[PDB]
Amino acid sequence: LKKTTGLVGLAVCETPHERLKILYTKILDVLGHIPKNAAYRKYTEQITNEKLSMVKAEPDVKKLEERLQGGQIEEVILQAENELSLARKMIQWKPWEPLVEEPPASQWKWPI
Amino acid sequence: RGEYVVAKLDDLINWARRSSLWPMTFGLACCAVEMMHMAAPRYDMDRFGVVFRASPRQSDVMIVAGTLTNKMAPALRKVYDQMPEPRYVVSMGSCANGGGYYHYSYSVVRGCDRIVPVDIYVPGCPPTAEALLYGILQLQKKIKREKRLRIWYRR
Amino acid sequence: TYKYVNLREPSMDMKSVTDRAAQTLLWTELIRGLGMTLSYLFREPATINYPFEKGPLSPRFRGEHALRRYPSGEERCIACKLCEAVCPAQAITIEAEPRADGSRRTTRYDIDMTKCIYCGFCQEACPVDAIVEGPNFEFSTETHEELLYNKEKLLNNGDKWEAEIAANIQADYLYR
Amino acid sequence: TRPTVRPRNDVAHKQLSAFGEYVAEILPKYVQQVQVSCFNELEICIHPDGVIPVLTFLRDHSNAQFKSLADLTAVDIPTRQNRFEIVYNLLSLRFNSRIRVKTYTDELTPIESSVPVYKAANWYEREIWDMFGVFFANHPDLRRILTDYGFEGHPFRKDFPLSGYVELRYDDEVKRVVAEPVELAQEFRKFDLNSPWEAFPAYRQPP
Amino acid sequence: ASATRFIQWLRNWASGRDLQAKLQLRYQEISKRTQPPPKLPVGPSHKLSNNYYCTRDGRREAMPPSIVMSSQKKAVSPAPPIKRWELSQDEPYL
Amino acid sequence: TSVKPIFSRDMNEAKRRVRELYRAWYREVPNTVHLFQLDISVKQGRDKVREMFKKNAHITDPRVVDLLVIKGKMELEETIKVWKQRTHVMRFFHETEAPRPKDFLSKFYVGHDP
Amino acid sequence: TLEGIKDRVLYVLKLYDKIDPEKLSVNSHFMKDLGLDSLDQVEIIMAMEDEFGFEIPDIDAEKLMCPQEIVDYIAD
Amino acid sequence: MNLMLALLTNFTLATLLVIIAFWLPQLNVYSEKTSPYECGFDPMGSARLPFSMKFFLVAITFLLFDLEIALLLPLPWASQTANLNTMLTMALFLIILLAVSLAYEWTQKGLEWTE
Ligand SMILES: CCCCCCCCCCCCCCCCCC(=O)OC[C@H](COP(=O)([O-])OCC[N+](C)(C)C)OC(=O)CCCCCCCCCCCCCCCCC
Ligand SMILES: CCCCCCCCCCCCCCCCCC(=O)OC[C@H](COP(=O)(O)OCCN)OC(=O)CCCCCCCCCCCCCCCCC
Ligand SMILES: CCCCCCCCCCCCO[C@@H]1O[C@H](CO)[C@@H](O[C@H]2O[C@H](CO)[C@@H](O)[C@H](O)[C@H]2O)[C@H](O)[C@H]1O
Ligand SMILES: CCCCCCCCCCCCO[C@@H]1O[C@H](CO)[C@@H](O[C@H]2O[C@H](CO)[C@@H](O)[C@H](O)[C@H]2O)[C@H](O)[C@H]1O
Ligand code: SF4
Ligand code: SF4
Ligand code: SF4
Repeated sequence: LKKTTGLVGLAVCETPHERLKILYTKILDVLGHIPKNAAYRKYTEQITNEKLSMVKAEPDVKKLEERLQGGQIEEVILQAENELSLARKMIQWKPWEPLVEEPPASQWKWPI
Repeated sequence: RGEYVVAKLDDLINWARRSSLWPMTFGLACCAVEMMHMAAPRYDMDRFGVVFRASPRQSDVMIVAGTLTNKMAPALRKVYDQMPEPRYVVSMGSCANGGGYYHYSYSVVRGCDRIVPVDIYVPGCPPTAEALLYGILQLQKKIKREKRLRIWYRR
Repeated sequence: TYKYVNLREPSMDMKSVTDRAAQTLLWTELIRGLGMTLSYLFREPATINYPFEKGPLSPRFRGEHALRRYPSGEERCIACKLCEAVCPAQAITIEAEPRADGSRRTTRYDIDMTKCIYCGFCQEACPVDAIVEGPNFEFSTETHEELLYNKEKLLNNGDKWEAEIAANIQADYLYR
Repeated sequence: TRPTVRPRNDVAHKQLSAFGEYVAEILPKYVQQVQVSCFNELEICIHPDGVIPVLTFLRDHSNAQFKSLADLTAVDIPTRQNRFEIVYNLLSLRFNSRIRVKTYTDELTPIESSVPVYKAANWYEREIWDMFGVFFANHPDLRRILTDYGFEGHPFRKDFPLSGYVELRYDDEVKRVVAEPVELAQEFRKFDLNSPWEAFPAYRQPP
Repeated sequence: ASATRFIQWLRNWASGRDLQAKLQLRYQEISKRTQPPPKLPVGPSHKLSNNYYCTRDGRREAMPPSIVMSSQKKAVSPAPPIKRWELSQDEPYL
Repeated sequence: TSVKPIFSRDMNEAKRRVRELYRAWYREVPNTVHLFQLDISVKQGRDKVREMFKKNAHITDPRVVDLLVIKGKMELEETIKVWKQRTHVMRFFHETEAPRPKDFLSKFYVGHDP
Repeated sequence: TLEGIKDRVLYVLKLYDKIDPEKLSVNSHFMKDLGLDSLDQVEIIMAMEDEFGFEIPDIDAEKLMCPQEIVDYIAD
Repeated sequence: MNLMLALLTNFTLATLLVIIAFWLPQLNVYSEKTSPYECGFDPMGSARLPFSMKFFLVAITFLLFDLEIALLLPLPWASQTANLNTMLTMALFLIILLAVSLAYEWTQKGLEWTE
């Protein structure tokens, strides 16, 4: 087991495989309440399932870290927690809805 | 003779004051880096009797080493007022001399001599450490010329 | 590649533990630091004896400004105002008119030395090597007004310093 | 490889374009324009209502991870009815990438404070308020940061004069530093530099 | 350089280093303050032919930004994930 | 004409914020004079506060009123915490500036400014 | 102590110099009769908070426009 | 006498130096010069406001420990006693109880400053 993650304040996780399975499964559950055709759901389910596949099929932490390309396994756990927090927030924002308002005529024209 | 005595007494106090100049630990911007290089071993301002002291109550000279902004102006005037007399101001660098590169800014004082009286103006941006040392030695020779007791005698 | 600056595990063999106990109780690493300052006490100091000795400089040094002449004595400046246009500080002020012999010459050429940032752009911009920054850095004054140079002051600087300025330009003009 | 010409990195341009429409697909409620410059910088132009949703998504989404707010600034363009353009420059360490998010506002319209997303944004928003007068809603502590105490105006606006309106000096009668209308011994000399000949045909605007 | 032998020994011992091999005061190993004149090279555009400016004009190749989307399939990231750094083989631990 | 509010939804709500700010300034003047050791009286300080509120009496835009109140609160905070110095407090009284008469003739004699 | 409040309140309105005591009555409206404006009224309300030593919210304060209506208010 | 003469001379010499220091130099007193110092800006609040003491418990312990040394300083004289068995036992006893009290205050976190 790792003695240290190397990043100050990031504690080493004793059970990273199970923790990742909990988090990705939670992320998928939250996406279920997002509309099917929302691009956030389709993309996040796709990339979330890839990580869940890699955790299930790879028992060694170091070999799993190489597959995930997310840094330390504790870094990957934190990213999963961040994605789960974003998915909940997305439900109230509903950014899949059409553009709230067009900008004025020359709002983005440069040079003036 | 009274004149001979006050002439010699002027030399003593003038010698003591210029031989023991303590600048206030006061720096503002880039010019303070060259001021740091005057204290550094190559020039060793300490060897002339020039020693930094933090407290204005224990300072004889204010070296305005850098830009004076409007927000800073009341503070600079405050610590100048809090220096016991006699006290001297050396203006270092274009910013302190007259605004320099920021002369036309809305936030800069166009010369520290709008705020305090200035004894010596050291030109440059920044003046070399040697140029500042030349300015300090110029201040010393100004103090050497003072005639306080001679003028008092003829009052 | 990276390296760790502080990720090492002290050994726990009795000799190493005692070595550290002696360090803690006998102040061995503090005594060691005293040795370093002692060695400096007996090193020759780096101080130079200003003003009898001077810090080294190079021909490119940017100091007090000066207006130069041709060997005949005619002014090099022909009032093109390139130095005035480039000056980052707007330190230069120029007026010009046809001279009594028709020459294109300045009637005003001021440098506010309290505005100037001693950047040397003016001498880069000058097409005739008229305005230069000379090697003088010992010209601090007792009044602000003494640092507002007009054309007479700048020409006097050129006449005062031309011997050094010409030699400094000779050493460096092939890098320009 | 012409020696004096900056080389083109086409791989980055393709990668940033792909991610550009990736963000537009996911946040259509807010994204108004996406562009990639010829030196491979991706800019996302959004409606101001989407400052928190867009920034939160870029920080938190697993395919973005823009964890660092490199810079937050404003630009004043007086000819626009929304004269202030607010610019977020973000950095992604995971993907070694940068992205710029831009929105807009006017003198009287507040922008949501993004401190809840990036704690770095605290002082950047104080600077924008100080120098441009843009108000940020729900800022924990919004006040001047750069200008003098009691300073009036927002200096970085294009119509604020370079030398301001007041200057300082010490007045012996009142024994304090005073502020008075600005007079310059030498007025700043305005230079008209632009050549009357077009330089870059590629950027010509239609007549 | 002018220190006596005993003084050199004393300060060598005190510091634990041989201080005479790397003195911090400069003597004669520094360059002469007068040098021969240079003869600097020219650049790649110094030619008399095949040198039309329009073929070497970087500014006129700059283009307005490509509009990807305006308001007038696999997930992607801005770039591939960053490769993990390797430990130094010069000196991994300080 | 549909715009995002700052705080107040209408001038009636805005005027409430103004009154609360006026109370805060009115209460603070005695503290400012005492703490800063000013040589003006509390009446002068409160008259000046009234003068500053009066110059903006003609505003009818709730968003503009809200921004004036926000700045008023910031100015008050600078004073209460002695971030301002005596020079900053006294700048409201323009003590060192000579009167500029407003009659046509007086301007005519002195220069070209209208 | 209703009877005494009509004296306390009128005691304050007399100190506030802008008021003319001859023109002042327990029913004189601050705006129309006494020639005051919103900020003067606000200042009056602050003086009342001192004598009776309690806070009068703005929602409450704005309704008090005559010396009488304050007395009715203090009673509660 | 010698002692009182020596003390009087020292403190008179110091007093004369202060008298010269105040009456010899030229003075120029005004309000800003004599204002309290705080790095250029006016102080916020009186310097007489309470200043919390985070080592208050060590300070009280100092009183108790400072009296122990009054009990110990006679030890050089007590060592001249013929009854050295009792004296050595009571000397060691007193110092140990001082050490025990120190160890108690240490283990109970009395020597850590309040945060
Ligand atoms: C370890 C202790 C060290 C002690 C060191 C003692 C210092 C030894 C050197 C003494 C030099 C002589 C003193 C001159 C310095 C005076 C300060 C000064 O600059 O004033 C300028 C002033 C200048 O005054 P002024 O009239 O020209 O102008 C000032 C007024 N305005 C501001 C309007 C311009 O000189 C004097 O006023 C008088 C000078 C007299 C010099 C003779 C001094 C006599 C000493 C007796 C003083 C009476 C009090 C008794 C003190 C104890 C006596 C020893
Ligand atoms: C026959 C039986 C015999 C029985 C008796 C035997 C007794 C002898 C054996 C006992 C041990 C002997 C040494 C005791 C000396 C005191 C040691 C000591 O107190 O050092 C510890 C102290 C704390 O060090 P620290 O690492 O910070 O903390 C420890 C972990 N808590 O460390 C420090 O004090 C740091 C001090 C910092 C300030 C130092 C500044 C000066 C350093 C240079 C001084 C050189 C000494 C010169 C002395 C001159 C004497 C005239
Ligand atoms: C928290 C409570 C802690 C209490 C700790 C008490 C510790 C006391 C330890 C014993 C100290 C004295 O120890 C005792 O000293 C006496 C004399 O000094 C010694 O006595 C010895 O010297 C004396 C004379 O000097 C002779 O009379 C005697 O014949 C000889 O044996 C004892 O041999 C020794 O046992
Ligand atoms: C007869 C006199 C000589 C005998 C020594 C008498 C003094 C004894 C001192 C106390 C001894 C035991 O009491 C003390 O308890 C605390 C627990 O908080 C320990 O203290 C602990 O935290 C402090 C602060 O970080 C540090 O000292 C140390 O890192 C750690 O050990 C001490 O290591 C231990 O010494
Ligand atoms: S004068 Fe030049 S070096 Fe000195 S503070 Fe100003 S800009 Fe910096
Ligand atoms: S050195 Fe620079 S700032 Fe000074 S006059 Fe020349 S161009 Fe202007
Ligand atoms: S650039 Fe040279 S020639 Fe032209 S105005 Fe300046 S000094 Fe004169």
